[PDB]
Amino acid sequence: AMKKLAISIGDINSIGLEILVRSHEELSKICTPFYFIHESLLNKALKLLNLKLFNAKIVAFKDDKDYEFNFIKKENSLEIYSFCLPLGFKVDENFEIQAGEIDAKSGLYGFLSFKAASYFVYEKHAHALLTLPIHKKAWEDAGLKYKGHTDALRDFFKKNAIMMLGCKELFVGLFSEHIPLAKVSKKITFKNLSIFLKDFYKETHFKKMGLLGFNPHAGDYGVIGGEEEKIMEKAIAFVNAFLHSKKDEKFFKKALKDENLQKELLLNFKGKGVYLPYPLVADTAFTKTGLKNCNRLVAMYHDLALAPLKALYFDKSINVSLNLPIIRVSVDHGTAFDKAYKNAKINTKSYFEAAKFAINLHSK
Amino acid sequence: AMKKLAISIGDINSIGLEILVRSHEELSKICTPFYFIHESLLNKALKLLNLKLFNAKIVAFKDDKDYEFNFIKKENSLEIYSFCLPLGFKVDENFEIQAGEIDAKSGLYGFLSFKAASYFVYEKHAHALLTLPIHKKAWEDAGLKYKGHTDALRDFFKKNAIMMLGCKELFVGLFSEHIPLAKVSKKITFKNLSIFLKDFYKETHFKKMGLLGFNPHAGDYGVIGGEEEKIMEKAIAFVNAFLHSKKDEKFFKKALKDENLQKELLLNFKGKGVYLPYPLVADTAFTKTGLKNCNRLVAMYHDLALAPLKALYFDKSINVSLNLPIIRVSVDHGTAFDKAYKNAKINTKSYFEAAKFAINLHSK
Ligand code: NI
Ligand code: NI
Repeated sequence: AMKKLAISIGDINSIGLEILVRSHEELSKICTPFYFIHESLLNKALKLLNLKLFNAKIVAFKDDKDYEFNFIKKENSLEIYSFCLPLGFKVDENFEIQAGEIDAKSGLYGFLSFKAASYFVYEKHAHALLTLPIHKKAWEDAGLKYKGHTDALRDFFKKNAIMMLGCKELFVGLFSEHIPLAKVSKKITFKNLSIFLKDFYKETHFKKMGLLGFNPHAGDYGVIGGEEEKIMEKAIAFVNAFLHSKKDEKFFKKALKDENLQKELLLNFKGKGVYLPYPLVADTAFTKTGLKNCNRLVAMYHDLALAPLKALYFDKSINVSLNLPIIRVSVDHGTAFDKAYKNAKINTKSYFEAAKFAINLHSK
Repeated sequence: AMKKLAISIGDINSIGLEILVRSHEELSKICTPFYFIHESLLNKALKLLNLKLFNAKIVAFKDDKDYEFNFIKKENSLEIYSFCLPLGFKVDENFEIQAGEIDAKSGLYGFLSFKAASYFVYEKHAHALLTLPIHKKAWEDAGLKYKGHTDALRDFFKKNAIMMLGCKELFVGLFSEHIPLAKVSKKITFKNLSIFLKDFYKETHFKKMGLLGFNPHAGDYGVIGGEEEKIMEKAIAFVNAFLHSKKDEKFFKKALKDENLQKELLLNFKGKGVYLPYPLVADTAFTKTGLKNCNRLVAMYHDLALAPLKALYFDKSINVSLNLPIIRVSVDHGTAFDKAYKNAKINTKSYFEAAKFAINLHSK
């Protein structure tokens, strides 16, 4: 029944640790969590929060040339493990907590917690990775070249993750993420969109998915631009027909370049496909009746997803990195970074959602 | 105590009539509706709907050189009036209703109903205008040159309407509407945005408004584009200052062209203005707490407004045309156009809200 969940602690100067601790008792009832944190630091946060922690497994990570994972000892109802791995940085746990502040020390430490946990999951010691949020500016101050988890995951695993946001009532894949909105149009090409729609299906197996119009009213039958939507349509038909045919990546790469071959594929395609054939109008897409028609969406750009999504599911909304060799989930900071260790009230709903999501998937 | 409310019937072949008729008893309790429809066509609708209509005021309208507004007879508890005016086309009520169909004759009729109702309001015979939806394609087939209400209202009154969607919980002004999204960026200029925000304020008097970022995360301090946001800031700072100064239109046109004049205004009228100084992040803007912070917003593009607002306020959300010599409101098509006169369930909640909003306004 119990799957091992690897949890990287994020920036210790934020509300990450509080979430972790307050949630521990309920979380241990649904999976076995391993927390990537050394005891000395764990205790600094505990004392500062004035909370206690029972029956938890923590993993002290260290830089070594080889992989090695061992149970070491029990202590204060605490189970301590070590994981040695090639990190490329010397772990330094001896610094103080500085509530809500940007700091090179805790920056590097959290980057390392995450790197250690990611490879822990990659080596199959746990079933999935959950990352608590980090502050990119402390990474920057630590002299790291990465811009966030995704960038680091691309470097570790050489794959470009697909982001999917939301929860059971509504998930949305993002064709593009943190790029300026004036750049998104030229990125919507037949080649790129086809690869994305193929990978997104393979990664999720959703049975009925819909693309959101890029233009108002999905272009309104060509009167409000509509050029992007023609491309979307062409990509849907071709992906639909290709998934139905059960042919391989080699055929795909070849057919992406040959219209006559795409055409042959479309003429032989005798199914309803997995993607709706025509882009959705955003006006209708996030209403109750819209959501009942389709609740697995693909958005060409960041805000089309975020605005409606956070208006409905502020609490339970998770971030899911698809297309990597590990299952990785996350949550959004949500509050102000700087406003932490102050008994400010906290929402642990999304932490639980993200966990249950990962637990529910099949082994990679 | 009641104000007079002109109501144009939209496309008689759609659900407009039924809304009008199902709503009349309850509406007459808050205002005095004047419906713009000839008797013989009203009856064809009543019959086809199989409903009756009690103590309702209807205004037949006619092409003519002069503006004249007359009472004529009472009938089936049905006060019939005359309104003659320079319409441009010969009115023609002699046509049969075609349930849910595009037709030149109900299209042309519906345009004429609206033109009459609009001038009725301008010539002060009523307080406000409420337009029931039309179908742009029936307008096209009738040979009209206009693409919609706003298009025509610009021609009637030589003013560019500013559009505002929502309800008392949330209003969004639209800096652009049905233009291709790839084209929105170039349209965000200091000149155009300042005029917009000046007119938006003058028209609404809202004491606290926010602009929503164009780029994800409001450009994240210049890391995700940010160019558009610099321009927002520059406009916000200038308009705010102009509005405190109490200076006039002539000055404003002069100060738009001259950086030093702008600096002088900014030095003299520093201070919190009616616009928040920084664009808002769309992630946070539509949540409980966000809305509690600010609930009067301005969006740079159509879908940023439509998608979260229809997720929250599907039933109650209205359309308001600001910046015209008359008050004019409207609602969006509930159902598909196709499904009129079927006995499908019909939502009247926004019709009421729209009327409620107009009454609750001062005269013009
Ligand atoms: Ni984001
Ligand atoms: Ni629209």
